[PDB]
Amino acid sequence: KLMSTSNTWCDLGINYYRQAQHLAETGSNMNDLKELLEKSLHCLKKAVRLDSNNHLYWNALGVVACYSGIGNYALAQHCFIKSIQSEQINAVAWTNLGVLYLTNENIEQAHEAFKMAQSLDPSYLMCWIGQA
Amino acid sequence: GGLRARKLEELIQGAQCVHSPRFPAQYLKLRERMQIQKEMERLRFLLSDQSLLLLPEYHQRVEVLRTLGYVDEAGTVKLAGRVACAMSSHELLLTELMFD
Amino acid sequence: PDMTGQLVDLPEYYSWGEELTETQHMIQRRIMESVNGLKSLSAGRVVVVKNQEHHNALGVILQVSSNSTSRVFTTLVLCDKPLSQDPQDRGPATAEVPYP
Repeated sequence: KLMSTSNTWCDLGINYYRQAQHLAETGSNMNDLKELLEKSLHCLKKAVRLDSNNHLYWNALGVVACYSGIGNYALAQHCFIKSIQSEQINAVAWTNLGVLYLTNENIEQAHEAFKMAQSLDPSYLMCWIGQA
Repeated sequence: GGLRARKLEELIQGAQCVHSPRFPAQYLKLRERMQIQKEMERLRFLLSDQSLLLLPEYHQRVEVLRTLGYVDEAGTVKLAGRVACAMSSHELLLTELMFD
Repeated sequence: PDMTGQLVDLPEYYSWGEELTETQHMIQRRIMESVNGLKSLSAGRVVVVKNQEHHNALGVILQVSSNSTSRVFTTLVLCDKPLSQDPQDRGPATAEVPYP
């Protein structure tokens, strides 16, 4: 409220994401948390448009966009690609594409994405687990 | 060389410039411009990268690296490259032994 | 300049003029570089002499020094009989174009 910057916007969006995740994960409800997820997307999109040259905001938008409640995979792929273009040294975005392809029965191309991610950072955990 | 000289002599003995009113001035000016342009070309080469004595050997080394699996096309290090990077000695042989 | 018409071949002629001399100089080397030139070069040999002093004046070599490393030719060369004694009358003139 008293200092409007992009980082706080992105963090607020992630927090709303966590709240929705906790509500769903206890099976307490479904489809009654829609407003929470739309609020999270609104905050994350505001952060990205405020400064659209940061791999972090695009990556956060991609992760939230593919949550089970939203299920918008095209936007997720677009966001991961934009994050990679913004900063080439990015293991997180490559591994996120690998997960997205792997869950949609695309073993070969996911294998390629994981290989790129570990080539850029040999001690990142998620890429090694994906390879396993 | 002698045959090219003979052909140039044959062509030169029929030149149209020899009969032009303005043969000396334009011709000398062309001499000057070509000489200056040539010296500029050599000068630009001296400041370039092809002057470097060891540049072809660098290219050959990059090819040897890329034939093994250490460097992607257009030179980005792969995992084997980063393994042989942080190694004390016999980097190529040791990393090849490890992968095999 | 404007070369449309009687001056169309003005640049190309220049090239034809230059390369021949370059070739001629190379050919001239292929004359002294040969062992056979080194055998022919002796007394009783007439040569055409080209320098600032003699411009293709005919001269006859009297002898070639035994030291074939610094080959200095004591040579009789024709020039105009000097009707002057003062170097102050000599001045830069038009650069003699190589004509056909």
